[PDB]
Amino acid sequence: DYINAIGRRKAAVARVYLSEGSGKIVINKREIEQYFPSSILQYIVKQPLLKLVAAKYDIKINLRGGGFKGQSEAARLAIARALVKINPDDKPALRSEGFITRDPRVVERKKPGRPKARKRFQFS
Amino acid sequence: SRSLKKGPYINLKLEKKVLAMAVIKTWARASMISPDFVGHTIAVHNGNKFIPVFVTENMVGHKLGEFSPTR
Amino acid sequence: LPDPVYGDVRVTKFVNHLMYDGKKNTAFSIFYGALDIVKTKHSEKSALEIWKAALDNIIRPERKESISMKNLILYARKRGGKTMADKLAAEIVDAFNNQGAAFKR
Amino acid sequence: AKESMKAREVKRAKLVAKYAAKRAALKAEGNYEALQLLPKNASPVRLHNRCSMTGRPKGYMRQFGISRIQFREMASAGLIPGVKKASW
Amino acid sequence: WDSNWYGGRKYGETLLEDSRELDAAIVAENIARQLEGKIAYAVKMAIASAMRMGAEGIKIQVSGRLNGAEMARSEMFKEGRTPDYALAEALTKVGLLGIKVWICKG
Amino acid sequence: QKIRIKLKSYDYMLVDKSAEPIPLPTHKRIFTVNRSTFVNKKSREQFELSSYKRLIDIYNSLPSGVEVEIK
RNA sequence: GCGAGGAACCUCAUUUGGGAUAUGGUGAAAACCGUAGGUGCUGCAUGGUUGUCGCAGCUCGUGCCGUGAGGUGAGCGCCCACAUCGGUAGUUACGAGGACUCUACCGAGAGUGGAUGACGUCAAAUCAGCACGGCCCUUACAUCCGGGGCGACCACGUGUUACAAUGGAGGGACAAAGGGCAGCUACCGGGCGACCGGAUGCGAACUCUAAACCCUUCCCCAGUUCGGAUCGGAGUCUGCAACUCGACUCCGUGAAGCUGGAUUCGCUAGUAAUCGCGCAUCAGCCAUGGCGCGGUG
Ligand SMILES: [K+]
Repeated sequence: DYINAIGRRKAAVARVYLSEGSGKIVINKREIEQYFPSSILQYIVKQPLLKLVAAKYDIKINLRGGGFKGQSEAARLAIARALVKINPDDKPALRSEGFITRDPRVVERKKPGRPKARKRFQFS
Repeated sequence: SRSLKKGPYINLKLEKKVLAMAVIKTWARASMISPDFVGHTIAVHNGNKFIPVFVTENMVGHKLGEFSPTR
Repeated sequence: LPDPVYGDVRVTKFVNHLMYDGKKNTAFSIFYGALDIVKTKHSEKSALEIWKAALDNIIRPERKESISMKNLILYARKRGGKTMADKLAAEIVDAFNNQGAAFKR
Repeated sequence: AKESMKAREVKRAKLVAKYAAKRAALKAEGNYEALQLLPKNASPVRLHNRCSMTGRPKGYMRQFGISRIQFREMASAGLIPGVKKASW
Repeated sequence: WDSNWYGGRKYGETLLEDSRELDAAIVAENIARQLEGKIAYAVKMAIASAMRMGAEGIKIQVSGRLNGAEMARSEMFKEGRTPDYALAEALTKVGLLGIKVWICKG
Repeated sequence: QKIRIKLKSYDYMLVDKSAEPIPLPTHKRIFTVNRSTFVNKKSREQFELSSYKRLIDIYNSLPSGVEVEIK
């Protein structure tokens, strides 16, 4: 029916339903070419498909939270682990390029007595 | 400025004294000068003294404390 | 990190050097506009090869590359002009021609 | 601090509660030549939020009615229910 | 917590209403009573009693104008491994004395 | 017809033991005050006050510190 | 940019003056008339809290060495949050993919941030948060109220805007985390606009939350379509009252300012630099401050 996976990056959660088809990636009931108008953002989301697989899958994506770079990176991670479920022989091809590893870095909390996290007031 | 729905802020006791009216002493520094005040000597408090003010038509529409500096 | 139009990490590193204020797509647009101007005005090889040759014309190899990129960007800012890309294209053409205040400085 | 401070605060609260009805009746209408006949203490604009026990007029907290120093003292002592100390 | 009531976004008129033997507080008050009665330093008797009836570790700190001297001082009296806590105030003719008591056996 | 019971306290173990259940998100408040009683700023500590809420439903028909709303 | 995380009145301690120790009339009010307390002194008398020293060595016993001052077996140096996956819950969340809140393992193979601070010197700070030894005020250093002051005019510290094309303006397209709601507000019109006047949900997984970015056009190096100080006019709120001395919205006016000498300050990654959003106190607000939250990086 639909191979399912999830991706997270900063405060952005992506859900992928990969089914057999011919391209036509739809995100949030909107086309991928109209939801992400930047060619860099479309290259990140559709990166692992071109690494191995494009034009042979129909993908529906639900996005929530974060910004445009957070969501595009979160969407890339979700697709990467959805492709390894379809074939267990594609794991080394995706890990070598560094696609299945989740980056856990999130915005650090602001410590008291300082205007920012690691920035201190000017002493002089 | 004071909203037009409320009208001018004129002290009722000072207005009554002026209408019934010698220099008239007062502490009403925030009272707005009305056209009925014209021709009168009002001694406004300033903190330690009573500065006299002779009301003329040009001053109409200004607070009484504008013509009595404190510092 | 891969470049979005060429796929070379050197382009991404150069855009990182160019980056101001945390705005990276602006630096990418400036670099691509300068690479287009380097072909529209003057211009043998492609724009990417010309830029690589200019970098070569302008100690660890990584440190050498970083200092070359920093010098090129600094002298691009130093030279006059209205648009930053319109300026920087002059540095690429001038480093290809091996002249100017940028070379050997 | 002091005692006259608390005494006049209580007097102001009593006068405000006494005159809370006529002031609202005059304010709902357009009357203002009589709204200035009320005593200045009767208006609720002269109601500062002092600490309930010490009487400090700064650093007030609305939830507990106490200043920050008293809040820290009672939170360390366990007197305030629920409030704990963050482990981080 | 000492108080176990529930206050939902409102604690006023409730905190105000609240305001209006190896047990830490009891031994602290005993030491304060001895200090008010001028029985010197008291803390040695408390430590001996705790060790006699089974305290793993006891620490006592006394601060203030000890023995009527014109200077302040804080000395520790620690017995046991010490690998709960109480505070007491004694009003003497030379001022106020603060007694901090720690028992680590529980 | 149904009866919904909403429990809320400041102790998760207390509400869990009281409720003999959908766990609602908690409401955590953070208070920041100066450690010193005087001008020494930039030295603060954080006090957390948490509220835990639970919901249960009975279709077609407690320790201190818990408030329960029945609807 | 501190106690102060809300000085128009009150706070208020400071100054000048008037008092005291049911209705009328007189009054600026307090008040008048008839029918124990100290926010006073002493932090070099204190308790309790705080900052620094900024820290690896702090104590309890035996023997031995020295005429002596001295030298040399036991007690002590974790927690919270974030990542991955695996079992239970389903409403005001989207029948179990996420959220939400409870548990269990987490490299012998192919961590970070924060809080704890036994170990400390500064006669370090705090009698104005709070108690308190001593001294000094009682016809006044006590007490009530109006009107003023804490906001008046060269040096230093801390910041906010800029000095511009990696930019300003106009018109369209974007998609967040946390935190508030007797107050925020769905919707209709008076309005250029600040918000007023009719009504609607909501005491809380109904209501306030984006901008930087992505397109299109103008400006083309000009003290300018940069900049937004100062000053004149109109107003909208709050409040008994906005003159000294509030915020906001329109219309004008348009200042210094061309990237900054000697020197000096902050950090080593979701970090600096940037962009917006929220909260505490609060009728209103001086909030460009303090405390947090997320985007790109
Ligand atoms: K007030």
